[PDB]
Amino acid sequence: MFRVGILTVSDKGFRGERQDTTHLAIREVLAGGPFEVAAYELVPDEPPMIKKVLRLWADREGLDLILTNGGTGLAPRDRTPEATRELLDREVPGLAELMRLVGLRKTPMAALSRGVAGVRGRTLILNLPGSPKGARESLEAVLPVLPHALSLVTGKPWKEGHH
Amino acid sequence: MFRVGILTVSDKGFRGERQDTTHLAIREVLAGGPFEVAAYELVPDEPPMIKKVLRLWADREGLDLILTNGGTGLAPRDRTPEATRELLDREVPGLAELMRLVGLRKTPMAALSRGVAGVRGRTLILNLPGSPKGARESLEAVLPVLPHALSLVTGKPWK
Amino acid sequence: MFRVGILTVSDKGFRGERQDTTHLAIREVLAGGPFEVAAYELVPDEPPMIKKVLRLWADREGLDLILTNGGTGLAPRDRTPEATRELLDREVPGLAELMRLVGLRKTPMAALSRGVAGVRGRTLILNLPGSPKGARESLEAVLPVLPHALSLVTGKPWK
Repeated sequence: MFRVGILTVSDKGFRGERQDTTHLAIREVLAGGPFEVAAYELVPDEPPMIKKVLRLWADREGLDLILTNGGTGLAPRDRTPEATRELLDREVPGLAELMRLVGLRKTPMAALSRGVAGVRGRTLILNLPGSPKGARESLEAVLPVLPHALSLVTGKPWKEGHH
Repeated sequence: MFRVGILTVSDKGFRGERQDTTHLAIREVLAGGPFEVAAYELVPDEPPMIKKVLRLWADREGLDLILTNGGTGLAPRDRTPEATRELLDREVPGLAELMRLVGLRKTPMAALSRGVAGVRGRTLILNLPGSPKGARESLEAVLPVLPHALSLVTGKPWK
Repeated sequence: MFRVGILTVSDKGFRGERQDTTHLAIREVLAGGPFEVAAYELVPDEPPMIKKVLRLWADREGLDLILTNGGTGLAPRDRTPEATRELLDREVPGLAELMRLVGLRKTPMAALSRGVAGVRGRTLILNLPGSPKGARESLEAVLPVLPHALSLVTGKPWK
């Protein structure tokens, strides 16, 4: 059982009424697995602010997994990967590759995500794309090895079954 | 559409030891697509010369896409990736992975290409392998998402 | 005929808790190929000790290929990638990708290996995962292009 934080990165999340549907898509993928969503926040497309939350969640809250979504595109404003890399002690390129659906012949556009994956302290951090469909496919691609990955990073155990 | 620059990097080709037929393969791949070759150049495996052309096409000419080919192997002098990375604002690893044909059941020689992919200003730059065959397969691998990637980097639309 | 060094990185094996059977799997994969294992070493998950052997084999022994196994995972003690990367003149990301078995329909546990691949001087170095299964499967993935890669890196010819 691993504590997960979902961070939705966009300035559009501070412009009034809209339901964060990507957040919901992510929860669905995790449903049933050794995961418990212990945090959820919206943050602007401002590296300083993204880093403050990631820093807080890893260093103080001690979350096991942080799934950010959005800001990984080719647009000059998408700087989630850069902001994240600067906070990582080491990266896990294999997970970044899985999120791009490399060699799966599933969704070609998924290859454009610059999202990174890495560890800070005892917290695994993955940058998922910003659309509901994108975040969903990228997370489902890593799901099979996510519990094993988290057990190594966090040193915490997990049970193979329904939760 | 998008203006493209093709930069062939080869010591042998530059010194006239052999002819460049790779650009010919690249042109065919682009034919029929929202691309138009605005420039072509041949330089040796020398970072200083590779960069001069990259800066020129991106900063002066403002080309939308730069496709280099060659100098991405494991040979000591193959230094196109290093030269290119020095000029990029940010990289797009997904495209570099596509050019290495990652995922094929049969381990490809393409995996030996150290080519990178990235953005400088509003120009997308891709390092394709130097062989005609290699450059073709690598370019075809990215073609499906090339137009969209370019629209995102340049801001220009296509049809 | 390329000279190979096998470096096993394992706290347990170094402590003598359980013997190294991974080198056996590696040797079997290379059997029948233009390879001769000239050196074997066993060290714990300690960067200084890992670097010491890598420098000795690349700089003093002149080995052509170094295959390390172990210490590439996500556990806090796994630092083979860091220790290795810092000694490389250049990286060959395509080989690191092949070792992660990227592209399998079923997400592989190999995706959790942070092992790198690169060149130091005229020596090609690859970080394989630590289990017999892990090292075996990752090495089989790169085997098809290994002789070619070494010929380019070492300058030594190969049919």
